[PDB]
Amino acid sequence: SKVYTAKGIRDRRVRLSVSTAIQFYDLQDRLGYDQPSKAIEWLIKAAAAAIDKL
Amino acid sequence: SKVYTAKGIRDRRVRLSVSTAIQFYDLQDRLGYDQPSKAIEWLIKAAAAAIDKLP
Repeated sequence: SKVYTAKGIRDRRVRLSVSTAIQFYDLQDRLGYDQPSKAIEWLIKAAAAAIDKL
Repeated sequence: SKVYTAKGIRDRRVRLSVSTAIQFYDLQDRLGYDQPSKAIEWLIKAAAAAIDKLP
């Protein structure tokens, strides 16, 4: 249930707010991914331009 | 930890893969947020252009 990160040990489970969970699951359905983790990974990839710009 | 949706009940807890967790927490750290949910909120706004292409 845990993972090493550069800033220390963290939980693999993250708790979404009600409002964010509603939006996230709507997106997971639209993307068609079976595992919610893959929709999170997709978001990280799709946000690359904003992430690059800090 | 349950959320109700038009499609039924879902869990507010999401289990990340090891690799996705490492990437996600690096982003959360770069953003400076202390709640993971706010980083996901940020991502949905930051990915808006791609989401809008989903047919």
